[PDB]
Amino acid sequence: FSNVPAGKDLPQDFNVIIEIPAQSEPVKYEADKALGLLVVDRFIGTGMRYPVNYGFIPQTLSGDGDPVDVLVITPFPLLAGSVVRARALGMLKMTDESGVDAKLVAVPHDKVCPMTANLKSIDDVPAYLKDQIKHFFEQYKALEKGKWVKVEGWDGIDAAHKEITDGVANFKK
Amino acid sequence: FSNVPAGKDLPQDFNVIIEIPAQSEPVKYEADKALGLLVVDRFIGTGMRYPVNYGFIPQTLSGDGDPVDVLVITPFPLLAGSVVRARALGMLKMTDESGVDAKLVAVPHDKVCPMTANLKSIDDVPAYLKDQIKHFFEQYKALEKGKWVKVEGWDGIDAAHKEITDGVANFKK
Amino acid sequence: FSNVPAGKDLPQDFNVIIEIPAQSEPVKYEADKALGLLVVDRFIGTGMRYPVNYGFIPQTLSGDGDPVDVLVITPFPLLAGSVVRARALGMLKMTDESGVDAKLVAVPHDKVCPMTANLKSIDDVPAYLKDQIKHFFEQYKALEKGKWVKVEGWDGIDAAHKEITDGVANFKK
Amino acid sequence: FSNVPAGKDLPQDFNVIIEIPAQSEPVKYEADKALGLLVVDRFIGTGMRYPVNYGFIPQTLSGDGDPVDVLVITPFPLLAGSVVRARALGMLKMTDESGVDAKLVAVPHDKVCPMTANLKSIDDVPAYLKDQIKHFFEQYKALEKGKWVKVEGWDGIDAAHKEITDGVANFKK
Amino acid sequence: FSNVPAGKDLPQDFNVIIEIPAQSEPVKYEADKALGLLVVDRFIGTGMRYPVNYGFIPQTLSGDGDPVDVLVITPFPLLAGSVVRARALGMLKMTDESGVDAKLVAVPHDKVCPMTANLKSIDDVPAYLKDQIKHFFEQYKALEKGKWVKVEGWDGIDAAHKEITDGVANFKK
Amino acid sequence: FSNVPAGKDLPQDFNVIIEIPAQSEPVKYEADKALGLLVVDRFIGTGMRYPVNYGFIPQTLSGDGDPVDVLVITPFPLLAGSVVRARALGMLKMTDESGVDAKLVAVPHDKVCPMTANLKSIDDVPAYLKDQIKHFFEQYKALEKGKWVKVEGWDGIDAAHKEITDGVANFKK
Ligand SMILES: c1ccc(NCc2cccnc2)cc1
Ligand SMILES: c1ccc(NCc2cccnc2)cc1
Ligand SMILES: c1ccc(NCc2cccnc2)cc1
Ligand SMILES: c1ccc(NCc2cccnc2)cc1
Ligand SMILES: c1ccc(NCc2cccnc2)cc1
Ligand SMILES: c1ccc(NCc2cccnc2)cc1
Ligand SMILES: c1ccc(NCc2cccnc2)cc1
Ligand SMILES: c1ccc(NCc2cccnc2)cc1
Ligand SMILES: c1ccc(NCc2cccnc2)cc1
Repeated sequence: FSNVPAGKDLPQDFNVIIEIPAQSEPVKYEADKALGLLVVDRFIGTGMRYPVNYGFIPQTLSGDGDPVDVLVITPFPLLAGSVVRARALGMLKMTDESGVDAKLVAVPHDKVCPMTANLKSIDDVPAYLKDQIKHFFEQYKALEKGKWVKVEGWDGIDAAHKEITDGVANFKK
Repeated sequence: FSNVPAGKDLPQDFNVIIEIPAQSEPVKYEADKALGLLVVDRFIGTGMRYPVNYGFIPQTLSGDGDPVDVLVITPFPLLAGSVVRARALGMLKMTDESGVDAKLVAVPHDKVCPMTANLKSIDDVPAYLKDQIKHFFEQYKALEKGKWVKVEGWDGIDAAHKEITDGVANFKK
Repeated sequence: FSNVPAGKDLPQDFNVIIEIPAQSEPVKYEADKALGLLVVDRFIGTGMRYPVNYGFIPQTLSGDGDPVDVLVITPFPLLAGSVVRARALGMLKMTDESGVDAKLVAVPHDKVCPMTANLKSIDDVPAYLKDQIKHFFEQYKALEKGKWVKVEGWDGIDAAHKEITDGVANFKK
Repeated sequence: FSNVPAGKDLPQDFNVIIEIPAQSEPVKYEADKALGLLVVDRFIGTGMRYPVNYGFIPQTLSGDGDPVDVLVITPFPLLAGSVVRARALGMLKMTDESGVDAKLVAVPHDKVCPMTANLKSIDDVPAYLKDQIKHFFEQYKALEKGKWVKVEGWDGIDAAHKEITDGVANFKK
Repeated sequence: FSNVPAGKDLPQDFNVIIEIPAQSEPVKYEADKALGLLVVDRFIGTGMRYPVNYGFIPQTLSGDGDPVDVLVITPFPLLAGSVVRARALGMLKMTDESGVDAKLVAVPHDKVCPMTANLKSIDDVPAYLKDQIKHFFEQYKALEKGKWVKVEGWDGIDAAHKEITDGVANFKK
Repeated sequence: FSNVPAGKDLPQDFNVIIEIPAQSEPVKYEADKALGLLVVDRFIGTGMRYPVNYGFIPQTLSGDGDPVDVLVITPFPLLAGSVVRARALGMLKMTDESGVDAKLVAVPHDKVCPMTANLKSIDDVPAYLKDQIKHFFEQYKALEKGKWVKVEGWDGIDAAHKEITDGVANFKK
């Protein structure tokens, strides 16, 4: 993982390593860059499943000390541990008991997934799905004692790119 | 459906027709007794899945006008539309925007499922699972506008049997 | 099957009994109304899978002697043998070695599937999917000796409703 | 179930109602002809799965009091509760604690499944699979206390047809 | 694989790399530490599936020349090739045609899987499952000519830890 | 990937790294040898699935600049990213808009998969399957604008081995 480039053309053309496929059984994996393996992190107490694929941009460091994380919408779930070339639609702003958290929302490169080319920004994402994603983050850790998540709202591509820009910078010191 | 007996020996030995398997994709089916078919009722807005199998006791009529409904815990999900001989462990008491709702909690007959014979009452059901079920009912209809569910708590086998007793009585007028 | 109503309000509000779920393994089932069971019709030589759910309107008789058939787009595949309340978006016009064939394109009632409410007519169906459906019909029977299918194009809701109207009429003699 | 014909042309052209798909999770279902539903019979103690589809010929009565049962080899598992038009390859002779048991081995009609047309008799069935089936019957009930199964060997199409012939006769009194 | 630590705190807190998920299709994989890939070892003649997840402790060498192997009980199967932080419940003692074989029985760290925290020792593992595991090992290689497995019985956490202790020692020469 | 040997005994005994399992959802992955990861290449416009497992021989370079690719027939799909020891049955000759393309057809080593040992050459592969594979290649890229594939026919083990021989040579310069 630690040698996969952050992107062909940052911040708009970036790579995402998938950790949790959309609709997978409710087990959270986290990539160990140090090992090149997915690690079983948690069996989700609520047993709720990610509504979209979940992963990270390698060679990034967000303020929380982990890589920039990303939700990638696709017509079929992606393989855990695989890498996909992606583009941003925006971000979901949240705060939990430890501080700010933001998850980017992305889709594959148009050449990879023509099915998603019509999605130009976060607002093109179907209402039911944005609502579903918001609900997921608000509730999935409900049975993890000591934890809480509050969703603040959505932001656009600019904000997503800033997040990418900074994470790439921080990672290099 | 309308000719399947409520039970071999009511209220302790009863039958459950399965409508929604544990962990099935988030689509709610409802049996049409008049037709002998499962009907697509709703695509669940939250996309949350039933943590246990869900069905009903045929030839019962609860106060809400539908048959007595039941959660049936099994080691592998049951086939939608199949029937299972069951025994009660208790009930989950709830109220929603339309009034009282109670869902029985059951397991298969010991001869059918030896794996569940150790469960004698609701208290033997693992904490994580009862918590998971409570959370599911509190949140699954969160994105159905106009709807709400509040979970009151659990009750034992006596209460479950009363519910069966009355539903069987009401159904016969 | 033979007692399930064609629809609550024909031709715009109709019922579809599902025979083949979207993306199911490549085995064609056909409902036997006389028996109330799905019959294994054919293992598809090309092994191609239906890109959308496939079924029929009960109590209809199309000119080809079978019920009016329908493709039903949903976010998760529907259960074979289940029934869904649907509305039409249009039709796919085709001809095969035996004559005209038309398949309606439908989605569930808005109350059943909010995810599809945005689809008002055939033109709202994503390009990639219409193309995918056209390709499927043109090729799926490619390895059935003696058979061929040619796709003529799409038509709108009016045409779909006429097809429903006539099939309902014919079925009653 | 009780109205599905035993066959279009007995004993060589017969119908099989599927109860347990090949490779399904290890739950035994049994069709209730009286109800027209599949009943959960047993969660298999060994958790072993049927290596081929398992069902019965309707309107037959074998000496053991149940319908003639049949293993149906197909390239993809069949839907539980569906019906398939079949032809026999032979039988597996067995005895258990209750007496003789014989399971026919069948494949779909050549027009249904071209993939199986090459199988003319039991000897054309791959060695590994016959061995696998024999092992399954010898071991699957190993953890059902009081039960045992001994496999005697295989027999051909004649024997299979006799079994069909008699079961059809007995069923009619 | 060869750089994943044996454990955070040996022998009680160790790591397991998963090779075969619970209930996966009957194909045996073996991790190639030299390559960092899972290798297709065998299609199991009996077609029996592992009842629990199966893997190994990296950087261990058992007396048989392979790493210490482990069965890891979880509520949903784990991803092949993933790593899980685990704790031992005991061991299953066996002998096959090549000599002693022992498989540890483990569960994830309590923080990873709260669902398993109630299991303190091998005796807390449900009877049906221990029986199922014993049966699996006794029979799964039944159709591998030249091979046999005899199960001797179970042992506790002490024995499991000794096995870990020695394998870690041997691996380092 | 780049360190996995081409084979134990080239050209007849070789290794195949699997990229796309038989019957997987229609997403094309390509191994990045430089990274040791599978990359999402394309969501297949036709949504057609590989009828057999698809992968490549590592440390080979075909004339088209990519490694020698191989279809591997197995009784259950193989894990993406896994490696299997294989033997050739022949090849499928094709041309597309960019030039010659040939895909080898292989099965696992007899010791790995006894189920396939009966297949000695391409002609032993069932007709329906060869036809299915030919159809797949002729049609799967039908909705990739600018692309086309024409299937020329099949060739035997000699031709397959030549392809292996040359790819191994080219890779080493
Ligand atoms: C949540 C996550 C993924 C999907 N996938 C459906 C989809 C995506 C893109 C284009 N066409 C169809 C749906 C909901
Ligand atoms: C929710 C619903 C069903 C299960 N099934 C697991 C189970 C049930 C009974 C006995 N042994 C294992 C688990 C959670
Ligand atoms: C719901 C009901 C019972 C259980 N039983 C716990 C359990 C542990 C290990 C194996 N199998 C089962 C779990 C969920
Ligand atoms: C073909 C058939 C069904 C789908 N389902 C995806 C879908 C449908 C409706 C609304 N949102 C997402 C996609 C392609
Ligand atoms: C068929 C019909 C509608 C769609 N809707 C596109 C879509 C994008 C993202 C999430 N969900 C759905 C896709 C296929
Ligand atoms: C056991 C049961 C079914 C199968 N199906 C594979 C198969 C069957 C017929 C023709 N071609 C391939 C294999 C083993
Ligand atoms: C049961 C019956 C027939 C077969 N047929 C063998 C086979 C080889 C390659 C592809 N498809 C089928 C296998 C199992
Ligand atoms: C065999 C292997 C795993 C399971 N998983 C069920 C389970 C495990 C732990 C806690 N709750 C439920 C069951 C049997
Ligand atoms: C296409 C690809 C794989 C299969 N697998 C079935 C099979 C293979 C070998 C031996 N026995 C049965 C069938 C068609």
